[PDB]
Amino acid sequence: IDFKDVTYLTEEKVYEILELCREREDYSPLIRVIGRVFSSAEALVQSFRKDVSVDIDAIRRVYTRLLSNEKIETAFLNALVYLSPNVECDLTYHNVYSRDPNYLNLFIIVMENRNLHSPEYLEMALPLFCKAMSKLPLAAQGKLIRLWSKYNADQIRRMMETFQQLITYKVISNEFNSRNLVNDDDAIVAASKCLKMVYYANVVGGEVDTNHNEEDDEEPIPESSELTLQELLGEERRNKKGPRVDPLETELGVKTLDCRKPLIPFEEFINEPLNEVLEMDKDYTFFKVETENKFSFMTCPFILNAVTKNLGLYYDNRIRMYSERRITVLYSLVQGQQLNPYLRLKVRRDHIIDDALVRLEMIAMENPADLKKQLYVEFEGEQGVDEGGVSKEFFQLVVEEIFNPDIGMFTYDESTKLFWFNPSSFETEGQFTLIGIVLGLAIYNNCILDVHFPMVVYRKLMGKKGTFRDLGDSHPVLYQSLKDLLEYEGNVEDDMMITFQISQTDLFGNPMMYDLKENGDKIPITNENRKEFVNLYSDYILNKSVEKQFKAFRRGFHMVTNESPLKYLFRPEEIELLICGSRNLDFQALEETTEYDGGYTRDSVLIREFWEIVHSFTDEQKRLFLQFTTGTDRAPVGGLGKLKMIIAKNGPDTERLPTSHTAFNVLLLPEYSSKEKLKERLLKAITYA
Amino acid sequence: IDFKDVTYLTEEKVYEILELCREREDYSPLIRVIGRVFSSAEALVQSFRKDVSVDIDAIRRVYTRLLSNEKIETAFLNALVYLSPNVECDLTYHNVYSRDPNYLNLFIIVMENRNLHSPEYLEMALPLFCKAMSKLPLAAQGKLIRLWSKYNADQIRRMMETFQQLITYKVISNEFNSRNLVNDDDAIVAASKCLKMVYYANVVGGEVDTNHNEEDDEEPIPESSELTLQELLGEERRNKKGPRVDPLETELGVKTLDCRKPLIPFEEFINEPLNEVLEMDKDYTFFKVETENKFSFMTCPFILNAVTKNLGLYYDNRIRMYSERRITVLYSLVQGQQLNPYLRLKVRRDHIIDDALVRLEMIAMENPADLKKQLYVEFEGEQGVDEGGVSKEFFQLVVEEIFNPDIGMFTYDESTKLFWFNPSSFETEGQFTLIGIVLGLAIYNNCILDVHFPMVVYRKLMGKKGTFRDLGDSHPVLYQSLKDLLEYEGNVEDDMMITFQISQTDLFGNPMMYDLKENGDKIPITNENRKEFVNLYSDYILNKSVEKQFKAFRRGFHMVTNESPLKYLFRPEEIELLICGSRNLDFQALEETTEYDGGYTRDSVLIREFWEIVHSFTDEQKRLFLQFTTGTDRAPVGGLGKLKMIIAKNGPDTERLPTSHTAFNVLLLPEYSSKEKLKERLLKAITYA
Amino acid sequence: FQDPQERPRKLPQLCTELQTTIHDIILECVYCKQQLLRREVYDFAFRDLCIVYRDGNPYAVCDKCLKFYSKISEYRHYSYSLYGTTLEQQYNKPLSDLLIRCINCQKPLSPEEKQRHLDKKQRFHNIRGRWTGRCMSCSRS
Amino acid sequence: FQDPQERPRKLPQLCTELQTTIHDIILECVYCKQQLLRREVYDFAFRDLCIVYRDGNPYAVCDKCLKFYSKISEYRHYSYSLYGTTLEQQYNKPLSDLLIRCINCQKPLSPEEKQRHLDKKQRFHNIRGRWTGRCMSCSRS
Ligand SMILES: [Zn+2]
Ligand SMILES: [Zn+2]
Ligand SMILES: [Zn+2]
Ligand SMILES: [Zn+2]
Repeated sequence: IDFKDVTYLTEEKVYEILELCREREDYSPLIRVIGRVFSSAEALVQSFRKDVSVDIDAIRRVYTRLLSNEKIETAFLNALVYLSPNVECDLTYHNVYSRDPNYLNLFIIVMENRNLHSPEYLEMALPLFCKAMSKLPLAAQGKLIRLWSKYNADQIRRMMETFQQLITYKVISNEFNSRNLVNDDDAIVAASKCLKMVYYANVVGGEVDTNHNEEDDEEPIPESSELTLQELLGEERRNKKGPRVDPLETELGVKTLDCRKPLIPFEEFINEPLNEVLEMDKDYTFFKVETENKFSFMTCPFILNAVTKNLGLYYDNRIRMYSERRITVLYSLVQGQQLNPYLRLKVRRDHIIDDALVRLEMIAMENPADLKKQLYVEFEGEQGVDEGGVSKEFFQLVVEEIFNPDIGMFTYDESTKLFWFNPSSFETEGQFTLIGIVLGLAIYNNCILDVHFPMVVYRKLMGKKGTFRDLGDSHPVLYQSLKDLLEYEGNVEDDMMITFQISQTDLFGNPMMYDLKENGDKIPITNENRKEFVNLYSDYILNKSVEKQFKAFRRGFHMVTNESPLKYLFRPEEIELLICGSRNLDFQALEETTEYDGGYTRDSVLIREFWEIVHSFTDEQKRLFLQFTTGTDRAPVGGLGKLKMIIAKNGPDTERLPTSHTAFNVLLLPEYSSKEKLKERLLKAITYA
Repeated sequence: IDFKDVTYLTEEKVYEILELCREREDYSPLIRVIGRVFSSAEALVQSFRKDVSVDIDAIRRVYTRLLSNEKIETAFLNALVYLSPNVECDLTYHNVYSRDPNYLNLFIIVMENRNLHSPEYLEMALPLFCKAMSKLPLAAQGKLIRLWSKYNADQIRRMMETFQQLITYKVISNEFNSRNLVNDDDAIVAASKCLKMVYYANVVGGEVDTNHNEEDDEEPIPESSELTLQELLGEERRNKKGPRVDPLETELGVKTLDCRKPLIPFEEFINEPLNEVLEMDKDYTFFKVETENKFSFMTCPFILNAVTKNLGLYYDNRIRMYSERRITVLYSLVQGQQLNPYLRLKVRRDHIIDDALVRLEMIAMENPADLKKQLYVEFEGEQGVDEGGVSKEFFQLVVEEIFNPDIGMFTYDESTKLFWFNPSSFETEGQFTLIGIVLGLAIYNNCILDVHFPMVVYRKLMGKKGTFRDLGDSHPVLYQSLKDLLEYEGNVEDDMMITFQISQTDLFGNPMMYDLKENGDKIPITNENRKEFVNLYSDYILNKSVEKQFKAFRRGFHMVTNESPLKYLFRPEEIELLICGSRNLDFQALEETTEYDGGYTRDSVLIREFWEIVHSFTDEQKRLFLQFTTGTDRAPVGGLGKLKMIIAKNGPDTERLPTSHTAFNVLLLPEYSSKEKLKERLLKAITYA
Repeated sequence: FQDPQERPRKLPQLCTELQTTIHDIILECVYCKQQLLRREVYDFAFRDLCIVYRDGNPYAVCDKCLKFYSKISEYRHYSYSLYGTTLEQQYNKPLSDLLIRCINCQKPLSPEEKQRHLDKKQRFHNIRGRWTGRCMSCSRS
Repeated sequence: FQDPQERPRKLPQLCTELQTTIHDIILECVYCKQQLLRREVYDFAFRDLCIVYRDGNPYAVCDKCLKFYSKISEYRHYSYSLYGTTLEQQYNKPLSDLLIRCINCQKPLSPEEKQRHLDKKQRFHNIRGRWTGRCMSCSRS
């Protein structure tokens, strides 16, 4: 048999060839047919036929036999190298997919190879194939993702690991720097674009809930100058389409915000070796302006860790801050006004809330664009140019005063150590806008706050209402009191006489009785509506009870973060790490990245005698030291290594305590005589403050 | 004879070889010895020996025989290709010249080749050799130039043409643009550096006069802020070394300013094909900041024509103008002052001189750095943002009023149509500073003036006193009245009774009598001191008579042009073309570079009917048209092609005359009905104005 | 002059209501409340702008105010930039069918200017949803 | 305090004349006429500056004024820039023998900073005849 007149393969028609070739000693015709049909796209489209036209099981079972012999595997390795460059050029100019949807049958056959994970494919087979699958149209990609969403956890993990190791290998082997950018590489970009496919397969395959969305964000009205210019241009009747949304999120119709529990934890898609070679200043520009052949990794934010994503948001905020400096210069030149490039805030120490409220609410009406200037807070009666020192002090002061239980805005739970909105307080809508603005101004001006909220608060800020499953952190006792109701195996309408009307204690101590439906006490709880009572009790507790308090809080947060990519890069889980910081205090990293000036060197007598005192500080004394030098008790995103502390020499051995310049994280350390004297002054400096 | 044991060649020892080889039919041993000794530097150093150790005549005569046969020439062509890359690497690392001054004997032997001019050497021989001679040390270059200065005009012209054709060939063949810069090319740069050598040979070989220098320029004192900062740094006792001077001008000790009549006209060293591919914005940066391997052609200004050099000075002025905008922004930010980025001038129309004098002399004391801001002149009682329209009008107005003969500052000679300083007017020093500043402000703010001075005025501005030979343009009658005195063949002390005391008429009509030495009428003119009387009569007329008037004029001109490269790029002959413009009105070039907006196109009915009216304008009407649209009657440096005129449509056919926006050279032309109506309105618009 | 569907929007349509021409019409600036020069009126008609009505009066924009506020909107409301081919793919239309105004003077780009943008590989800037280019007049050395 | 050869120039030399130390000396700023903070006095001593005498009084410079006027002199009096090797050839001396101050704070560069300039191929800027670099403190991200 010549076997030179075949153009496609099925399960039985390759099984018979294997059976007939087993009795001989050649095994060569199988290699020839594998290298002839699997190297041609037109052969693979019609191969293994039965929205897909290839049977997965037939492909799975044939591969379990062909990859038994070592030489047969090498045919598969070589077939991919010959096939992919054809498909890459075929999908770029020939416009093949629209002609026949069966072209996608090519990639499913390849992606089911068991040895794609093996290190032998990382050289030339996989990188070229990812180039072919990176050029698929949005229509093919959307339906390809849907088939992958039906896989279980192990299959998705294998598929993700295939493209992850290619990304690490192309970065480990090569050397990328500020002159050899990662973006222009044609292998990592194609592998990252291919990793996005399995990412959305993981999103869709998990628990997806779409209909539980909040109200649309109240878009702020631009200044009167921009409104007037719109009427002249005749485009005053149509609005902007909105935030930049991934084009793959539109074809599928499912966003990452909907996915509650994915098949795989979202932190597993982060490629740490990629992050350590990424220049986020150049990556942001490729995100804004479309450059020739540079691919911005901010278009695939799932691959960046918290530190790298925090840098991308930082550059977007700073560039918007610079644009407000150019406009103020233009106003003084052309219009002859006074140069005011700052969001200047004059507040008193005893009236932080009242002063910051009458100033920020005024700006939110007259000049809504002033909130995007650099913050410059100065306290009344005190003189000083604020480089960041006073902003850090003000951010700590307003947060520690807003969350005071006496103010009545937030309730404190001493068990879980989290704050929740207080629905009892009324006529305090204006303050809820202030705390929303302050959170937005903290992200914008890059200062971390000491704010303790349940994860539901950061989910409602992003637009997702709190469901029953989110009650485990907000109201821990009500969660188990309601979980037991569903878990009860016996009858529910007789053992306890709970009706559809609830009771809630208030500040006045009068338990008000609330009816979920029209009448609660007139309707008992039955097993048929056992799940219904939970779905309305949780909805009222998280959403309906605090609707007015959270509407103002969300409105203020949106006035400062509407044009930022915050909704694009950060999931609700990662918002908390951005507003607040990490509580872990790795003082070894602080020592590693500390710089010295004024005469001190890394191996000075006092500097070496200084790091032996802080390393012996207890947990409480490590917190006091950071509050003295940084202005915050917490560590920035990442760790203390990102906190480039500086120790500066301050004159001879004195009885004066050390002083700190918290704007630049500078500790001014006199050259004390001994180690014991250094400890006494250091302890006295951080405790009194 | 093997002829394999030779290491150097002399005239007779190569003549004998030629004689012995003539009788045979081979001629090959001569080729072998030529390719063996002329391809090795060590052989050429010791070859043809007798501050030079090689006899020029012996080299000249041997070359007249060896280059007779075609095949022998090809040995010389190939020998240079083998030798030069050795010398380039030898002069870069081995530091050979300091060991022995006889290494220079290499380059004199090569440069005397007759066929270096031939087009066969432009490919690979000459470009590599110029690389070798571009790496010579300053000591070798200085003495090499001195030997070339003894050549006559023809030899220098041949030597200059050798490097000129290499420069044109490397630009004609290649394609240079904004992305493929001329500067990084290693052949043009080496050829230009080699062309600088013959340039200074031409300068030295001509009539050089050094001792006739003016007084040193009065360096202005910087602002008090810079003086105070100097005391803190402890560098208040030492001054800056001064302007950037060519390092080759120091080794030789002769500047281009000294050379009165060079062996070759200076305009012959300009490479026009080089100028048409040169980007002067990038060339200026390579002139300021030393970049890796980019060579700025502003370091060899002799090779640039007037248009290209005018661009280099323009960028230097503009960059200095931008720096004054940054400083004003800083003063309003940090010091909280008022943003004033302009050299604002409020002057009345009837008192242009008086108002501009009390304002510029005040600035020259309080804020001496305000003269480097962009000029912004506004007339009192008139409103308008000056983009250049009012500066052009003010520059024309002050010049046409300063040169009024009634003011008494300048005398007019109706024969030569030139102005000269009037020594009669006294107590008018302040005005002479104004006209000096205005000339400096015209160059700085890029506006051309209608100023008619003899070339001696632009020579004394650059620092060279007026000698006798410069009297032919300033005082034409006194030149021939004194030239005849020297040309008189007979006795001079008896035919006419002129003594060493002169008579000069004044404004009052009283001829004052001036004694050149202590007593003039007591000393007759003799043939021994016949040349002495001329050398003091001319000195007094040009220098001593107007010393106080020109000291203030030079002082004002220096307050605006001290840090500019004006003294570095421009010879006194080229200063006149820079301050003033070209009088040639090539309206064909104006049509070629005219742009249209507002509906007009190049081939519109009216636009084509407009260019047929101006092309039929007489010489006087062409001048009126330019004064209407440009604000000046003259053409910019180069020609009207550099005047990017714009014609804009202004509404329907009306009875309103055309209007001009002279700031951007814009003519607002209504779409008139016919051609005859266009002519009538165009004639009425330019005549009344 | 109150109902938008009744009051005129373009200058030629407005000129008929007051029984004037484009030659001797008197208009004020919506920003600085100063009379428009004749060349400013002709530029307003040429730049295809819309009459703005405030308290029942017809207002235009002069050149200085228009350029100033176009610059301010470019600085403050810049979203992103795209190439011509990417824009054509995104809108699935030829560049002639899109309304693209100059980033400095708000003059709609002629097809030759869009062709120049395509040939020089210059990017179109998205400013608060309005796609902008750069006309020939504003792109001259 | 009138003859330059008699009055002290450096701060440690001055401190002896008033019988004070570097620890409790009171100095005013030559520009803003405000008292120097203790860290400002220590920085003045560390930056190797000279006492300026005006009407017989000893004056120093605070940090804000020094940085402001260093920036102004950098903008206004910038002549040209050179590499380290070119500067060494021009002066025919090692970089350690030259006095190079920071362009922002006027602190003389330590040999490690000049070595960093040489290794990173950073240019030294000539500002009105004073060669300037950039110290480690002012060159930190
Ligand atoms: Zn206006
Ligand atoms: Zn435009
Ligand atoms: Zn000060
Ligand atoms: Zn510094």
